[PDB]
Amino acid sequence: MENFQKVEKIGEGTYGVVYKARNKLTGEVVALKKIRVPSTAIREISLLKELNHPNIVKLLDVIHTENKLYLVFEFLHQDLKKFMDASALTGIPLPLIKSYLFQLLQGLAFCHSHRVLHRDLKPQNLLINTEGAIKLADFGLATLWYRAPEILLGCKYYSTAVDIWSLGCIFAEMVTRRALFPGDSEIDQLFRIFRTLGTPDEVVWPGVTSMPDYKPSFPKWARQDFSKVVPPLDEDGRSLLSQMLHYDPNKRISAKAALAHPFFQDVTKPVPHLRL
Ligand SMILES: Brc1cnc2c(NCc3cncnc3)cc(-c3ccccc3)cn12
Repeated sequence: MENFQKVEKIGEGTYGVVYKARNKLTGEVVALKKIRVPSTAIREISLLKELNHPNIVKLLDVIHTENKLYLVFEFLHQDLKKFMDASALTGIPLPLIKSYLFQLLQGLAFCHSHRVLHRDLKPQNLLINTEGAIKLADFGLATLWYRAPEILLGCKYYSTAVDIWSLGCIFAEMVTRRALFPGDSEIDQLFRIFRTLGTPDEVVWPGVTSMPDYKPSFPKWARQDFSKVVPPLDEDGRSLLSQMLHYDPNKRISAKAALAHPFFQDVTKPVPHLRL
């Protein structure tokens, strides 16, 4: 760690704090995550080091010293949460929303093909640069707003589909400029989802009633139309969103399939206006 000069804290990760730092030697500016060691964690983290893709934040180095664990990542200047707040008056242009969604799906498709899940996607961990790129941060390391219903209902062996759900929630949020399901407790999160998408049943989600935390006593709400949920998103966008928000994880669209959706027929790569 003495090889690094901390510049400033850039947030509080799930395991440790993240700092912008300078490699006293190389001169490199990086993001340093201090975790906060199990041999299994060491080995697992080491494998993530080989998982390289344009839309995944590069894990540069893993430093286990003093029985301490630091993760050195490439540094990006802004995150999507800040960008969304900055764009709150006018909203992010549709072409940029589409480009970002497309890139994130490419990132997920890659991770998922390698059997790596994110599990905790949220705007704060989607990082952007001046070139119009967006990257997933914290993939494989593992607010309730983005949590998939199967996680809330106590499924222990959830799948890659949880990331598609989180990303669909983020897509909606970019479009409307409001969080889709801003729950403040696990039950409030679940019920917010039910109020909008309808209380799930065996018809739309076989096996739902046998899940660990399902209760027959859950209120039965009817489903709302997406036209009410994400105006003014066009029919291609609404159709994709609906697929990303399917209750049954086995029915939910995969990242790979989503990339082929008609919504992306006219995708481009615009450059955002960033104030750093
Ligand atoms: Br790896 C990594 C590489 N760059 C970031 C980064 N940069 C955005 C930023 C830059 N300067 C100041 N504030 C934010 C934020 C977070 C992060 C922050 C909070 C939670 C999760 C991830 C992780 N990062």
